[PDB]
Amino acid sequence: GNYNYLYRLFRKSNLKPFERDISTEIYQAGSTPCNGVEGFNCYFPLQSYGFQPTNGVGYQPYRVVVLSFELLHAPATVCGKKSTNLVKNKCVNFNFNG
Amino acid sequence: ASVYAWNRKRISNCVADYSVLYNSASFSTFKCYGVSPTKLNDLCFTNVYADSFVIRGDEVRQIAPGQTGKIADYNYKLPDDFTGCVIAWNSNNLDSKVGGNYNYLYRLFRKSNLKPFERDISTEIYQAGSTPCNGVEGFNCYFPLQSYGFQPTNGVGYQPYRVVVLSFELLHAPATVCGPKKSTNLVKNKCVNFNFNGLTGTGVLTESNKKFLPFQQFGRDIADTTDAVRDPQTLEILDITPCSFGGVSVITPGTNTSNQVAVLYQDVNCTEVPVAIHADQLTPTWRVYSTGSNVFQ
Amino acid sequence: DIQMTQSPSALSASVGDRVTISCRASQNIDGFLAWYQQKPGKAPKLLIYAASRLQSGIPSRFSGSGSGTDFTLTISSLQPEDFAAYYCQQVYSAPLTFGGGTKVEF
Amino acid sequence: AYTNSFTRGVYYPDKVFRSSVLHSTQDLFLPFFSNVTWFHAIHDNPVLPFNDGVYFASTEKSNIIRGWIFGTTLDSKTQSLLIVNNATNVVIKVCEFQFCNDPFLGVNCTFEYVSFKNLREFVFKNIDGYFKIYSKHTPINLVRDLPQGFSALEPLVDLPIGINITRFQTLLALHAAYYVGYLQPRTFLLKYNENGTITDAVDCALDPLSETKCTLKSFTVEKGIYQTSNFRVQPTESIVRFPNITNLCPFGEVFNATRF
Amino acid sequence: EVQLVESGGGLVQPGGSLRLSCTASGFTFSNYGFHWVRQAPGKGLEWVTIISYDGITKHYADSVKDRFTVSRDNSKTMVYLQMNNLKLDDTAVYYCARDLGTYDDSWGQGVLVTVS
Amino acid sequence: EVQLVESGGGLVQPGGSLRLSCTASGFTFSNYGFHWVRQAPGKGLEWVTIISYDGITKHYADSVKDRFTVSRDNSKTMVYLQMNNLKLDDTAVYYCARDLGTYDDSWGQGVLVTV
Repeated sequence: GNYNYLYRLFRKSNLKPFERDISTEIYQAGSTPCNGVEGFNCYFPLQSYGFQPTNGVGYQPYRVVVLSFELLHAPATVCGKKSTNLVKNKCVNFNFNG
Repeated sequence: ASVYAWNRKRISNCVADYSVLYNSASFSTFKCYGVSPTKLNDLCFTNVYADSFVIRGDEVRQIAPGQTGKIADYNYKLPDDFTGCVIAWNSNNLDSKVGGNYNYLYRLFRKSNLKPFERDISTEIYQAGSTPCNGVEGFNCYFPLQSYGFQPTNGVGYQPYRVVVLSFELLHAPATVCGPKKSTNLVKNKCVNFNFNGLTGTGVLTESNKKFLPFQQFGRDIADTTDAVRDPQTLEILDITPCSFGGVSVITPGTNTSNQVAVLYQDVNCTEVPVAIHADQLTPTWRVYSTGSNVFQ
Repeated sequence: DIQMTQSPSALSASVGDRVTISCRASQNIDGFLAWYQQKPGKAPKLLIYAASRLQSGIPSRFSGSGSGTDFTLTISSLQPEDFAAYYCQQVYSAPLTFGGGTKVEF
Repeated sequence: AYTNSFTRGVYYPDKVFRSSVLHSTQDLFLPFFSNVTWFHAIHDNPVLPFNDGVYFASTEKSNIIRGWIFGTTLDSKTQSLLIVNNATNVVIKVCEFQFCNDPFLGVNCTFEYVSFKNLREFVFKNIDGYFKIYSKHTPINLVRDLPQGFSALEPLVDLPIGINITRFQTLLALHAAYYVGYLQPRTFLLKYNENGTITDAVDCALDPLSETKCTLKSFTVEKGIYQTSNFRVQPTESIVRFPNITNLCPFGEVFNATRF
Repeated sequence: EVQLVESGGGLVQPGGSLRLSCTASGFTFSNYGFHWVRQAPGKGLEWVTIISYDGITKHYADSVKDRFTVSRDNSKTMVYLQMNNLKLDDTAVYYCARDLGTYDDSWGQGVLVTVS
Repeated sequence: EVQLVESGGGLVQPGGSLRLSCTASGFTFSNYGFHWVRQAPGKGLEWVTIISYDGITKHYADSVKDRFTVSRDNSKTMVYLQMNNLKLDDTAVYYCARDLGTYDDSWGQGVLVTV
């Protein structure tokens, strides 16, 4: 098993979009307060994935990259087409910053 | 029951108090898969199955969806898909005695891995060798079930643990198994958001002269919305009246003539006008005045 | 091993009176104790198993309490059948020495 | 033996309370003047199709009829709903039992529930696996047949049985005739008094005047001409026309080809 | 129901060999482990020996160790407490109890053993 | 970065009990599983045993099993390999190994064990 990859088993409320919680505070599932130490119905929030070579495809690790794209009237620096000479006084199709 | 012959009890036609299980102490692990571990207690399920067995702590970590272990393979199998809560509590005090306890036993050897939610109670000798066992102990042949050894001195890792697995199934069925609500208290003559037996509306609740038939629960309006309701705890009819609403009209002479304005709230008494949720207090913001002395009904 | 003793020197109370008995271990036995009640010329009867949870076929009046070394049994109301010797043993050690015991009496 | 429904056996469709209003509802309902089958048990308990909705009308001086059995097979092969009324308690259990062709009584259950001078009317409908029973008890002075009067059946209990019921039988103790009418989906205009009790109904499909009453939404209809519905001729037969070729397409050659 | 009966207890000379019998009825004898207990007159109970369900592993009380032995036969459904080098102190009523200190615990009627 | 220092290897008579303590430093010891690799003189490398990060699951080679027992202490940060009924063929320079075959791979200087 590889312990490096972790996921948050217990959180008090659902996370807001694009919000990251790194807190390691014990979860008070039980009526009795945890008091910062393990107790009955008190658990560490993060549980390690069990990652093994022989593990099934559903349980295999997957590397995920999420790309966020912004569509605005701003300078739009991240363009990624080839520019052509400006043509003026005649009707033409044009692409300016997408 | 022993892990290999795990016992399944069907729970149906009742209200399930999961919160009592949460409150109960000594529960070493309370892991819910698919279902939310808390706040989804109310959610209704067609049937609930409780699977009961006694296993070692290492076996307790083994019994989870998509986990490979001897206890998983040859005794109790958990499918990845099912939504359920696995509950384990330490049983050292009652499941152990001097000289070991033979009461709980597990299957060392099985011909094939068990399918999910399937129990095998076969005691036939395992034919590891090519030569047949023939129903008697032989070379390369061993009894399928090996008794657990449970002792009070025995360490926590090897200590007996009592595990109940709750399985929740949803189907095209009534879903009688459910979770009740606190039910709060009745509020009358105040605008409120009210849920009566799953019927939701926003309105003032007042005493109702009209008497329903005993089976009848709610009144009828043209929109099919409720014009009256019967409280479930006490069988008293409650009239539903909408919270005060109206248009806001600004009576203004032309801006060149003056910037002074008057405001006519529609179909409202002037008592409700101070609670108009104006953003600022004592300043003429959004509304010309709310406490002004020039008030005419 | 863990030597079991009984706290009350004497035990006499009338029928219908709540009575209390105590059993403390020499070393920490956790929850490993069983309460017993033995009538004269009769087999001992295990009132409580694990010392906190009532045994089947035992009247509701008998109760199990205490945790660790300390252990106590409380009877809500006495009866003629109730009067007998009582004993406590610890299963946490392979060598076993029972509790001395006291004779609840009318 | 057959009898007419005599505008009896209508039930309250929902738990909604309505006052001084006429409400049109479409649901399974007993059509007016339906030729209800008459079964005699004097001096006859066949298995009868549930047909989704059943109306049971029993006239008994000595309350001989006790209960009914509801099941798809009813032969103990699959779970069969059972209602038995004995003394002051009614027992409802889904567990399978074997039953006689004619029940005679001397004068595995995932669901368990416990609760001619008089006419007993019962409506049974299974929708989304909910066994709904509507019961009205009305005193009757006519031994011969049903009264030609209006009574609205009130819901007794809703059961979460969740099992299909193709056919139903009836169990009665033998030392009281019963009338069975199959419900058909129908649009009914229902009259509600101020108290909320249904007083009268109109079956829209029964006659043209009833269609007019339903369209107007008023029991009283003024003089005039009213457009009620559109007449449609119904197709007598289904004609299928296809090429006469009996050749079979070589799908197998494509699918079972050794090398693609 | 679980019934336990004891036999083989009688007056014996000091240093004599006396063997007890623990009857088992109404339960699977082989599955359940068995224990032996004795109560001296006007004294608390004293545990003497234990035997495993299969009989492979045995433990003895320190006072009675190397002089008191225990054996059992699964076919005969009886546990036998052999007693040797008996003493006046050893005199007690021997109660054979199965699954001691648990919910499963049952107590035998017992047979009086006297050493005089 | 990651430093592994092995302590406990010395000359032993056949049938003796020898314990090798691999000492970690510079990382969280509990997080990473540990491996033992022996290098018999003039022979290729031979993996001995793997303990898991939790330590409940221990695997061993067929020859290694029933003669060699592996253990770890999280507080002391040390992995203890215990060898019993030692033979002349056991003689090798054992090396502590962490997360073999992965990006987290570490290596130990090693101690010569002679039987």
